[PDB]
Amino acid sequence: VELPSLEDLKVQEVKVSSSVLKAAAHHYGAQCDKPNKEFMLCRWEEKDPRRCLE
Amino acid sequence: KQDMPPVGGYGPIDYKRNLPRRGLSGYSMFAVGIGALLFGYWSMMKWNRERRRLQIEDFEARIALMP
Repeated sequence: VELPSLEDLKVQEVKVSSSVLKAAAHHYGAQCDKPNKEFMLCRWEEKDPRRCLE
Repeated sequence: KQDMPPVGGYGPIDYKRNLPRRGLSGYSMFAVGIGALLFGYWSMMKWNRERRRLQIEDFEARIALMP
């Protein structure tokens, strides 16, 4: 197998806790809806999460 | 001439036998029982049904995250 580099990692990581992530959490998902629902098709409809990194 | 029995002052006490106090019987009971029990299940379906609504909200916060 072949893997992507150490680059295309180390992105700006959301460093929050569990409750403050679950704090808003409800207003969150129901109003972005372009990158995330399409990301599910990038994971369900085609597998191998090594292709799907954008 | 100093002997016992009095000229008067007596009872007597009874030989009888009685304490039949009723008692709320005979279709009065089996009516307070069912009337209490149906108040219980009526106090259900307002809590167990309502907790199932908050249950779905608890799963809701899970699903709006995890992409």
